[PDB]
Amino acid sequence: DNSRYTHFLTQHYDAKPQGRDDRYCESIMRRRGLTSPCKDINTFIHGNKRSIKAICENKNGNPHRENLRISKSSFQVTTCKLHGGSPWPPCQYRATAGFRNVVVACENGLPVHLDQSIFRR
Repeated sequence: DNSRYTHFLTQHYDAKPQGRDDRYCESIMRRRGLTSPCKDINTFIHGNKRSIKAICENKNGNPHRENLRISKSSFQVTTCKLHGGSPWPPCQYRATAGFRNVVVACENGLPVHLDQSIFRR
């Protein structure tokens, strides 16, 4: 059952996004099913998917805290933060682009969870 990996990608992976502005966030959050209810904060990782999967190996990862893994490489990311307000659509978002390593949990060699705490900022 690779469903949690596929769900991780749905919630947290967008390969080649273009503009990573507020309108990007508002559109991707709708497209990926994160607006009913409005998710408060959600980060998308960009770039090549193999680099994300590799976090689960020694190839691109270190143990982190209790049961997480932190990547050795840095990734382009976009954090979408809800502006206001209501927990139901329409959901307004503010985008913050970044470039840093990421914290995941792995299961069966695949990333199945993103730790959002490092993107609360």
